[PDB]
Amino acid sequence: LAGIYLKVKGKTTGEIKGSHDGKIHILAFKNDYDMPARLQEGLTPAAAARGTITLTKEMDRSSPQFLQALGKREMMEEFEITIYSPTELLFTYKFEKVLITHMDQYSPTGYIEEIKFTYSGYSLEHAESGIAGAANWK
Amino acid sequence: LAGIYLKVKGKTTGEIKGSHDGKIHILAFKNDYDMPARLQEGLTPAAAARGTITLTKEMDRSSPQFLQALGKREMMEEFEITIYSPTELLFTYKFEKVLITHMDQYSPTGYIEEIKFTYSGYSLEHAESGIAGAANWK
Amino acid sequence: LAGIYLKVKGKTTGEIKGSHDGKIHILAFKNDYDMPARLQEGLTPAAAARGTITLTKEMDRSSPQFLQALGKREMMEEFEITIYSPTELLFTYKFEKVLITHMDQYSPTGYIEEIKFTYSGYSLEHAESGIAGAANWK
Amino acid sequence: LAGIYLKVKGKTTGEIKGSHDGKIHILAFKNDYDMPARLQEGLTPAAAARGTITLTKEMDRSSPQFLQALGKREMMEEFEITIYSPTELLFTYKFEKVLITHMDQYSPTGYIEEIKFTYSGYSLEHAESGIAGAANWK
Amino acid sequence: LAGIYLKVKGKTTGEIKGSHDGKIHILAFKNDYDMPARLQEGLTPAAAARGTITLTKEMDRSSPQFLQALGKREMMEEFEITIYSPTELLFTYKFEKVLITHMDQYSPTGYIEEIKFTYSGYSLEHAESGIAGAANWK
Amino acid sequence: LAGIYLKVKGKTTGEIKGSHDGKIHILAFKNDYDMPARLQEGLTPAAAARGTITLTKEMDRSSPQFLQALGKREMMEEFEITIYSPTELLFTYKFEKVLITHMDQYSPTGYIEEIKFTYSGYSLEHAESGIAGAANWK
Repeated sequence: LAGIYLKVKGKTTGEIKGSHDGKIHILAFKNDYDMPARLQEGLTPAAAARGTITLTKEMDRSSPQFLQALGKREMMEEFEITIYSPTELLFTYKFEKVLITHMDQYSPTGYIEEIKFTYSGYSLEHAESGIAGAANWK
Repeated sequence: LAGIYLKVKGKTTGEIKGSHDGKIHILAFKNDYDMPARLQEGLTPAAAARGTITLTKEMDRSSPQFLQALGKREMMEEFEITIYSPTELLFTYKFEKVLITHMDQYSPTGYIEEIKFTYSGYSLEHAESGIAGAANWK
Repeated sequence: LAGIYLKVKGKTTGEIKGSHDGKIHILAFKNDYDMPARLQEGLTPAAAARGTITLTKEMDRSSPQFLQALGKREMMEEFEITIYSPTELLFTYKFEKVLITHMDQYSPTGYIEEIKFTYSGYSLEHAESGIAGAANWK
Repeated sequence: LAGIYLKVKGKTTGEIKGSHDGKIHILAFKNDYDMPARLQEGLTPAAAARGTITLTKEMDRSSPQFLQALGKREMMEEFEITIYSPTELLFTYKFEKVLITHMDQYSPTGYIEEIKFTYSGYSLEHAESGIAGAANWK
Repeated sequence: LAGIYLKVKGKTTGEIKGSHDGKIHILAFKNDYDMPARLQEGLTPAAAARGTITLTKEMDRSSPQFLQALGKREMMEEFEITIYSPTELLFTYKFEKVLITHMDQYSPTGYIEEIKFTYSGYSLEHAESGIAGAANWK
Repeated sequence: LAGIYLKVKGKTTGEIKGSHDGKIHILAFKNDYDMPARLQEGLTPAAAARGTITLTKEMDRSSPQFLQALGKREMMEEFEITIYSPTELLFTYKFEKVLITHMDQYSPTGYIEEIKFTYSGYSLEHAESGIAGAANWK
């Protein structure tokens, strides 16, 4: 089925699922990555950069798991986003050193949450072509 | 009946009710929880974090009670939110060390108030599944 | 008649009226009260808090009186808001140490003003039930 | 005729008129007056306060006169706003120590300008009733 | 023909034209002029003030010329805006010591640019009446 | 075909293409260039200035390549934007010392990304006329 799916396992919680077997349906995503134009003398690109990905999802059985990880600073052991479109896989993201840094959960005004994850290493792969990019990986 | 309900008791005021017996009908909620990506050396997660929950409700007989607690820094002894949806219980939140930190009460432009509560320990439980998360609890 | 009414007397000006006899019809109100989560060591709640109430009203014969009080830092000797709804009294607010801190008066774009009052002590009373709250009073 | 009119004379320019004889038709006004809740020890109310009135008007023959006064810091010798409504005079404002502090002139997106005036002394008078207020006057 | 026209010559580039012969059709303008209420002791009005005029225009053959002047800090030798309305000349602006300080060029979302010019001396003249104002001129 | 096209090669990645042969179709662009009015004593125009161009595009096979370059601070060896309109070439931009400084990639709320590039030298050329501008080039 078409759309955005997350495959995630916490370092202490283990596999986090919703109700693409084992994957959580994501309603929307925004990957935001910032690099200053001027690199501080002697500073690594990675330390200068800020990568965050915000996932919007229906509140579900994973919602307690994410909420706990946030407060306990639990790292995600596995974090992979796969995007399907008309049928076929389009994009695969993978992220390393993933920490949850913000959650908002809210009612209608169904129940929705926005979860923001900060990461270090990343990978994006265009499936049809096989072109991939990665930085700060392993 | 479907929707968001609060069960609350003040440490000095005692049980706070409106007109789900003993529970206050809440129109909307937003649970906002922030964790810095970089943890200050020697700082607890809890001290780095900020958890707030904002409740929107019709002004009612509890409105004076909340307004007083706010000005007197009265802690909530009990603070539990239960969310029902089509029929059935979906989610239970519990919060510890609950202090009211902001209120806005206002006319049409019926009478509505937004109440913001800061907390320390929290719990969220997905009812159907029993999956729960908690941090900084007791 | 239904709506929001103010009963106000200045310490030097005396009773301030418009054209609920002696009360000023208010179009809208917003009571905003802020309490920091962390209380500075040795600081009173009252000094940490900020209470303001903003009243929206048609410009009228009281408009010069409020405008003068603002510039002269005249305290309100009496300041009571009463809210009526369908018929019956709903809520009574009373405020102490009331100073006007901001006015905006403006044309259509009838003549309207927004008046912001800062206070110390406050009271809110739910009429039907008699439940009341107050802080920093007398 | 109904609406907002300005009567103004510059200290060096003399009488400033448009095409209520001698008065400039104003499209809109906003009188904004701010008083800090806490008065700095030994500070006059007037020095703590900020009064500004913003007038919106069609660009006209007075537009060069206001634009020049702004750049030359020319004080207004006379500055009176009169407001007429259905027929009859409603309100009279008078301002002292009037300096122009901001102009924006702009095309359709007819030709319009917003002019912001800072003042010290002020007066507002409700015509029908004769109730007046003033502060920091002469 | 009605509207806003610019006559401009760069100090090094010479005359800058588009496709009112020799004048560039401007879609919109905003002249923004700021004067602080308090003049720093010993500071000229001109140094305290900030005058900027923002011109919105279709991208055209002048677009490279303005873009270059911006990066090279080239002063405009001539800068005159004339505004025609129903037929007849309404207003003439002239500006001295004109430097381009910001450009945004952008696609539909035809090709449009917003160009912001900072100036020192200025003049505005109401044509029908001949009333003029100027400050900081020559 | 009409619209905005990018021709780009990374210094390490080589040619970056999508699915105007070899050019990437761009949905929208915004070239933003800022020059302070006051040039710091002894500072070059280039160091005072900030030039950025933001490109909006469908996520595609180039998306991994741009995302990697961003994190690795890879400079673009070639960066040329060409704009076609009704049929014919309108504008050519060229940029030097191009670094990617920000990306946002996001879902519908197809898959879209906004990519912000900072540059030093630039050129813009109006094709029909041949008028060109450039600063800080080679």
